[PDB]
Amino acid sequence: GFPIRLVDGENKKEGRVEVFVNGQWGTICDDGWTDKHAAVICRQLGYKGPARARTMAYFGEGKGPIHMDNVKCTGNEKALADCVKQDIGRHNCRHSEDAGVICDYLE
Repeated sequence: GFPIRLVDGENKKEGRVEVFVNGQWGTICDDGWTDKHAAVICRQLGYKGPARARTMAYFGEGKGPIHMDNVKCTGNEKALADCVKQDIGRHNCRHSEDAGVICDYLE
């Protein structure tokens, strides 16, 4: 699987998604990023409750590589690694489109 962390949230249950790939921490593009993706990230982090996506660098932009461009998740996966990659685009993503989550979303 992939190491994952949430950064720049108000608490440890939310923030911009960073993933560790090819020796570096980097971000995930929000193209196609929905609540199903958020469920999977939050599940991998050990949270069990409802999750919600946050798009367009909601918590702030990341820096360094954008590791993944178009992740396809059913929403049921236990880990980001089990989602499937897609060649749906020429990959023009910028850090202004960095994806995020809120885990155990309340109200």
